[PDB]
Amino acid sequence: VPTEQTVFMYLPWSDNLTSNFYQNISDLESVVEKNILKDERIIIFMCTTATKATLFELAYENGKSVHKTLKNYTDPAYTTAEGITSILNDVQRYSPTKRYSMVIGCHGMGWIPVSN
Amino acid sequence: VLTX
Repeated sequence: VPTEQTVFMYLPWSDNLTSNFYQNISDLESVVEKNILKDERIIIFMCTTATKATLFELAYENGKSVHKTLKNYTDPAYTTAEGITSILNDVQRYSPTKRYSMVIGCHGMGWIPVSN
Repeated sequence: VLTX
């Protein structure tokens, strides 16, 4: 019954960092293996293609890390406010906690507008 | 060598 914190790792489509993201997840799993998530959950949204994504939990069970798949997405609208809100509402439904944090992996260009 |  963890209720204190959800760490949400958000990995929208990056074109060419997908493999790097898998290694990021593997690295984070090596921490879950140490049984640190008694009051917290780790929830991950990852685009496996530009149009396909999965939401899953990293948890510690029977002395090991485990991926619990929560749902899949087809054509998620992750570049839109409504799409991001809907994903975050999914995170909250699967993981009701007092606090939330967000880890965002992708290419970055600061404040620069998409439309220039 | 690639960056993000």
